[PDB]
Amino acid sequence: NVKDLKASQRVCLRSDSYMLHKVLENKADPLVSLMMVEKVPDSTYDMVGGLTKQIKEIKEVIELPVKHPELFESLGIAQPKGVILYGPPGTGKTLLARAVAHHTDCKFIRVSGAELVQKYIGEGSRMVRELFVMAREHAPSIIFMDEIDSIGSTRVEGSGGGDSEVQRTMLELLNQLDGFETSKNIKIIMATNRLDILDPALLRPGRIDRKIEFPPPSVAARAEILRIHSRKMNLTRGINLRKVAEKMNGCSGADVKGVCTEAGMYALRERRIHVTQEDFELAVGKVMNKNQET
Amino acid sequence: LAYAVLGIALIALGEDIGKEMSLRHFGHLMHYGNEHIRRMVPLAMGIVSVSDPQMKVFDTLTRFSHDADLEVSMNSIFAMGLCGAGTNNARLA
Amino acid sequence: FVSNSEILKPFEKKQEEEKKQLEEIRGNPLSIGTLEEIIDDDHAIVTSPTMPDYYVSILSFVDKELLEPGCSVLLHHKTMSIVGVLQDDADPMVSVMKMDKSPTESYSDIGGLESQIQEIKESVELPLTHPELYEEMGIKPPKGVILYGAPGTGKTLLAKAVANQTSATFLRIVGSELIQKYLGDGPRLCRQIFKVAGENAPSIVFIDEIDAIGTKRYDSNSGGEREIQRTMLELLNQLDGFDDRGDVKVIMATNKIETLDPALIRPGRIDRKILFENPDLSTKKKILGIHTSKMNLSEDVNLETLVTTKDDLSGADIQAMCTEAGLLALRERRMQVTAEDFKQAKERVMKNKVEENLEGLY
Amino acid sequence: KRIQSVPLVIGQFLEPIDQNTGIVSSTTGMSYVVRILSTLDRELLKPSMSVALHRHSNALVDILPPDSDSSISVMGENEKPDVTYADVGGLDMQKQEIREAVELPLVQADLYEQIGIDPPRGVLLYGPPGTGKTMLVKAVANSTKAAFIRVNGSEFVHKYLGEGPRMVRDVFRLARENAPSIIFIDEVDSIATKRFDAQTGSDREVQRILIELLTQMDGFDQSTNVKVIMATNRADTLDPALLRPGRLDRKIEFPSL
Amino acid sequence: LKQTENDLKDIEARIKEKAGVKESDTGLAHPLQVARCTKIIKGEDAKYVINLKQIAKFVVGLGERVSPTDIEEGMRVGVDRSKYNIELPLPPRIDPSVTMMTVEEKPDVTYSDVGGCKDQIEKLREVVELPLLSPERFATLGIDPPKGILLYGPPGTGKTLCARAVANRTDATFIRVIGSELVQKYVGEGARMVRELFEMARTKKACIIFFDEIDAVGGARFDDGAGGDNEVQRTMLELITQLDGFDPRGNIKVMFATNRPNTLDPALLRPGRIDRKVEFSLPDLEGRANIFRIHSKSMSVERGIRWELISRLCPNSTGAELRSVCTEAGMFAIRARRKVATEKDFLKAVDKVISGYKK
Repeated sequence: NVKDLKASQRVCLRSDSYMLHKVLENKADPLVSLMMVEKVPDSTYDMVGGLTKQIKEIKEVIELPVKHPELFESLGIAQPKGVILYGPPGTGKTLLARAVAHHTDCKFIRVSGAELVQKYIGEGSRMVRELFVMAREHAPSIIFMDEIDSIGSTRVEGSGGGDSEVQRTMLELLNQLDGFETSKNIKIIMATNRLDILDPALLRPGRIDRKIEFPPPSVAARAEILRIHSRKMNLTRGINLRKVAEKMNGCSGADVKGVCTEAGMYALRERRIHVTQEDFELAVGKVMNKNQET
Repeated sequence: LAYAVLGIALIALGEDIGKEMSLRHFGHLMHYGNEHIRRMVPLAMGIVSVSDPQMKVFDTLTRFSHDADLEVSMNSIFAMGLCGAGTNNARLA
Repeated sequence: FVSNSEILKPFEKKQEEEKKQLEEIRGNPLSIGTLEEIIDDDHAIVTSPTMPDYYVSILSFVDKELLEPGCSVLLHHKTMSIVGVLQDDADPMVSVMKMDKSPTESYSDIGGLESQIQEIKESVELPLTHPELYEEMGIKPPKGVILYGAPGTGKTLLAKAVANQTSATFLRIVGSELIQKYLGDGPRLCRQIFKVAGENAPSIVFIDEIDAIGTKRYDSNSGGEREIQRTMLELLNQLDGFDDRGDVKVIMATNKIETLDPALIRPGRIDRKILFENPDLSTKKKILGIHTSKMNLSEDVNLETLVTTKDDLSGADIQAMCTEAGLLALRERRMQVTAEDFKQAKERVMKNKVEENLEGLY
Repeated sequence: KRIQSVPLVIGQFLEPIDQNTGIVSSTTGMSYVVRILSTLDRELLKPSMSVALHRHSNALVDILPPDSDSSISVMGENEKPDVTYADVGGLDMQKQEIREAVELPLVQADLYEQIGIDPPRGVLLYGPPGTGKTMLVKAVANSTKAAFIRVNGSEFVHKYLGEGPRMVRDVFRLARENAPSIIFIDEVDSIATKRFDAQTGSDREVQRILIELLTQMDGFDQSTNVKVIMATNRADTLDPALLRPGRLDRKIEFPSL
Repeated sequence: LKQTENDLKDIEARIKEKAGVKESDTGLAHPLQVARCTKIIKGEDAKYVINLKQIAKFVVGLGERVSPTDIEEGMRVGVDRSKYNIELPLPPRIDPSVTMMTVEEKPDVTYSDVGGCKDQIEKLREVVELPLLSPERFATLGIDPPKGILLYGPPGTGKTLCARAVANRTDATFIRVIGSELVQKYVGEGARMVRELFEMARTKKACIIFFDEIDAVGGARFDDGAGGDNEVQRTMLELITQLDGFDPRGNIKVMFATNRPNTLDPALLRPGRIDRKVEFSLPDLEGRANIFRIHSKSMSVERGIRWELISRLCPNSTGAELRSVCTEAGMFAIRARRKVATEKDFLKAVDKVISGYKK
């Protein structure tokens, strides 16, 4: 029947009779042009932990709206348009985005800004317009903009105004959502540690309303991050994570993940079936050596 | 029958949705044939659209003006003059 | 049933006869295609998407004076005869246009900016409302207008409000993103915009934050100067090329207008360059009044008191304040919003605007 | 039996829709919905596999070992490649670096997993090739006694829709089957230096080949017995999906000093 | 009514069409860029078999064929871009373009000014108007009328409006090519468009080809390429060649538009490219007055206007600015709700327009 058929349905039609005999599944094209879904993320607040100041702030800006929309409306506060995270590089800027997405149980959608840089008439323009349509179907979502961020957790990508032009479009679209629709279920995440990727629309109220600070790790914090990474794998059981942590100073969340992986090569050479505390001290010594560079 | 559809304007007094339902409704009337029905529709539309003006009703009536059915053109133009009343001229010019 | 059936059976009968006769000839699989051109030998050359192309006969479903090139038509198996005509598909306001159909806000909700509102009106709202002055006189209403102010503060508000009042599709273009940095992308993007707008008139081409093709150069060289200049020139030529009294209306937008050339504005089409003045005291009361409606608050709040100490502050400030005050209540685990909260939000925003020391505050 | 016999067209199975029915894409450009045999429907049925198709029948004739070919020239397999520790001595840092990254998961997947650290699945090598680097790569393959599959990475670069996606798919599959193995991507910078800033347009055809490589690369190698080694004329940046953890996790430098 | 008559037309059309399809089926079967009759059973050489394609070839040197009248077959048919040629079964038109441009037959904008553009109009009149009205005059003298005109000062000065107006009077086509769009970055594409525009131009002769902006394309050539002056010069140098290379003068007109005068090359200036330089730059006080007087005739007005006074407030203008003063003056009146225009309004519109133009 015609209500099984729909626009953009993929169907099997007889080459014999030209009769649409069954329906498969619907197809799409931006979802395979470097945009992607990642359901139920594996990041937690304990992952890049020691985020306390941020935790309460981020919960109210993102999580409460999503969890309870009616409440925001009636209270007298419209939902925040964007959050920009600003603080030291290489922390867990990306990680945080995924963590929040998981918590509310919303779809994490990773957008490569530049990819959204086709050199044909409009094909790029097309994908940008479709990015919003898709996410409106897929609501709720965290739309995380990759390539505006310098992080050692993944990689520093982006150059030029080629992700500043894209960064602008995201902010217009939030106006547009409060605008004719009068909805908002879709929150857009900036992360940056860089001044040569900003906008003047970024600096403007009614266009982006929250600037939430990302702390530096500390000796207490490093222990929390380290603890998670060592208990996703096999380790000695008398361990003092606190001891290790005091030895790292200066060292971001991404470094706490590097310490474990460098410690592991030591374990692996000496043909152990677990890592030990020892490996971790030596690993902290290795990272400190790099920071001090001549 | 002519009077039944005329009656529906008066029944649709004080009823918010129903005024909206008219726009669905006159759609139904186009499907149904018969000279009695073709004659009645400019009048049905005219009465509703001077106790609740409808841009859709004006848009339809312009087309009825240039109709090859004689009785329909007749009723459309008198009707159209009914909608433009309340002013001299407007879009009516 | 039976009452219906007596009118029904012949009314059914004339449509069915036409239909029958069509379907037999029209028998599937018939390829859909595009008319390339309609020829001097009364043929049409067609571009078939199956790769041949042909000189084709027409069966007058609707006539050739009612048919134009690039229209979609349905073509026979080999000779590609036009068996029936089709309606066009994939109109491209879903690819170069972000659409805001019947957008929100109005003139009453920011009122107190009333003198500027009449100005904007006179080019856009008013010709629709009263054609007659414009017609009789014989001079045209300005095609295009430029708004300068700031996003979420007054520029955007005026644009939502006016567009909705005229019931035209507000079609939002990102100026900077046109910005595509390779020789082929922009001038087409621009052409494709203007085309679709005029077709499906009256329509608003809203060009948001054009700052980057706001240069003019005396000489053009290379790709690095010429790209920019090609995009600028394309806007200028389309305006200069056609004239429209409101098949296409333009709102151009920029923060300040001192970054637009006066030879890109083009007097005599764009005659209005309309300013942004700050909300004054009456307006603040109003802007507030609208934003306090949506609220659940305490009765110790005095809308009046907070307006009076605010020194001539932007509509943005007023929005911001409400949004800020709700947060101070939400954190404290409550849904009531006391006066003290509004006041703290007011003190913070008022300081930042009024910071400009040793050259403003000498 | 005789009805379903040579000559034959080659296709690929995309997915099973329902019972006794499957979708294939044949290599020509014509896609068919076909039947599968009832004795091929259970216990030999993979969701994507290489198939033998009849050209009148429109039925599953045979299931093929995955190595179905392309109109691009075939890639090179070299069991025991002949460069095997030629240049040595004074490459002390680069020899040690390779050794713990590349050799150990092939001989023992199982120790990495038991520690619970991720094995390197992909490694990126940067610095010149053909001056001490290549020699080592080849030598490791030979010493671990894995097949060297030299895979021409600037040769996707075919100018047609997808022959090229079909070929990558065949190669990752065939590597896991013929484990231990090295897929060695000569110049990965050809099919993955694109859009970082809306420069390096004209790379729309490699975008499909890229997605296909990521789904095969990350979705296997969970314990690691098959290594991917990436090679670049000096260095080139890559599109963000390769570079993140779970793929190119070791990033190995050839010393300036 | 409207419905029965539409069906009656379908029925009639259709029967003729069904018969005609079957006849087309039995034989197993104008613009065109190669001919391609993909079979040819009917029809050096004494019979046609012509099919111009990479993948195969059928070649016959001899066209004509008044019986059967050739054509038919796998249909694209006529003259070839290789010159084997369907010569004269169903109208060829010399390699005729399938690549379009915007045609505006009779552009409608009649005579915006006729006073205060007095000399500039008169220049157009000699070159364009009179040679269509009488070709014999020109012939008898033995002169050939200016091939190309350059129009300077800013564009949209009412430069467009005037050009269009003479085109209406003569019933001639505006052929618009916009310089900026041509710009591709793919090998040879722009120059290819230029050749087909002139082939098409010769067919359509009595036409004003409007080339928008020479600041856009052909802006330099002193670089010796750069990637973005290299396609752009390629297009440009090709376009000149065509012009001195001959297209008919006194029919085909090319009109150039430019905002700024630093783009021009010695190649561009020369005859057979530009012959005329028409001003639309800065007019006189007497002149500004005439253009004001002219736009306000159509308008109602209430008394007390002297054009001279309005003119006085302009220290320098362009035609664009003048058009803005009358139209802006009308707007102050409509806000107050008025049909008439006043001396006060005109003054108010001068002050606004000039001051914005500054900087």
